[PDB]
Amino acid sequence: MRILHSMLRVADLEAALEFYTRALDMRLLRRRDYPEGRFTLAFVGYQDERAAAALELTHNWDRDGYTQGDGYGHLAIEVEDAAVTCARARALGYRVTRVIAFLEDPDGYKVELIQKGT
Amino acid sequence: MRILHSMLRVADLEAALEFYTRALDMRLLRRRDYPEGRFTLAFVGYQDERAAAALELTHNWDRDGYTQGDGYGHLAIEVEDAAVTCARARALGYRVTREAGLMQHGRSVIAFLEDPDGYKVELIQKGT
Ligand code: NI
Ligand code: NI
Ligand code: NI
Repeated sequence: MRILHSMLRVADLEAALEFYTRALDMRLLRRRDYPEGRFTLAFVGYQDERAAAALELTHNWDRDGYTQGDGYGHLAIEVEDAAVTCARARALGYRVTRVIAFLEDPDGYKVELIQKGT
Repeated sequence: MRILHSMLRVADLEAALEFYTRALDMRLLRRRDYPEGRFTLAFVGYQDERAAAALELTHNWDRDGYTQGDGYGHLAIEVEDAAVTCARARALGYRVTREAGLMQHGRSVIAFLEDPDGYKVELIQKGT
């Protein structure tokens, strides 16, 4: 048994993918369009889906936004240098919280940066 | 880089832990009370935190429940037998919102479980 992925709904897939590939070093593992359901799925990550947990991004073409609650916490990512990754995301124009840093993606989801070791 | 974990706030940590450890066969990797912040956290998974992504569960002492939005999707888990996991969660009293269905090639064997807080757990059968 193993954890395969966590899924999040996004209002703009291309903005979501820019954050996960520019502010973070994720690779597009697979993307799939379903016109019959008017949505697109994209899997982003590091290793192959067969080898590690990925992030699933759902984009329902008809939704302008999603009401995030206070139940969902965050997605934690292991980084080499927390301050650097945080500075790079700040420089790209992304929101940052003001060894451990917090970013938020274009939809408002929180990403926890944890420096390898700790 | 690598994904370490996903975090969810639970109204009752004991109820949440019983579902993940009993219905889903996860092990308790970490648990700590923080009286200074009035919260407790727990880490559940299948492998060591150094090797794989885990699930972090938080319970804030001053809360009796959480407003779950429509943004968060689900946590997906790989299972040997989705029919068996469904029957097992149901035998313990948990809700299966979508049964696995007849196991056959090349049908996608996917099931949906609901945890005690109403979070969605997607069960994908190994081999699909
Ligand atoms: Ni859109
Ligand atoms: Ni965390
Ligand atoms: Ni999924």
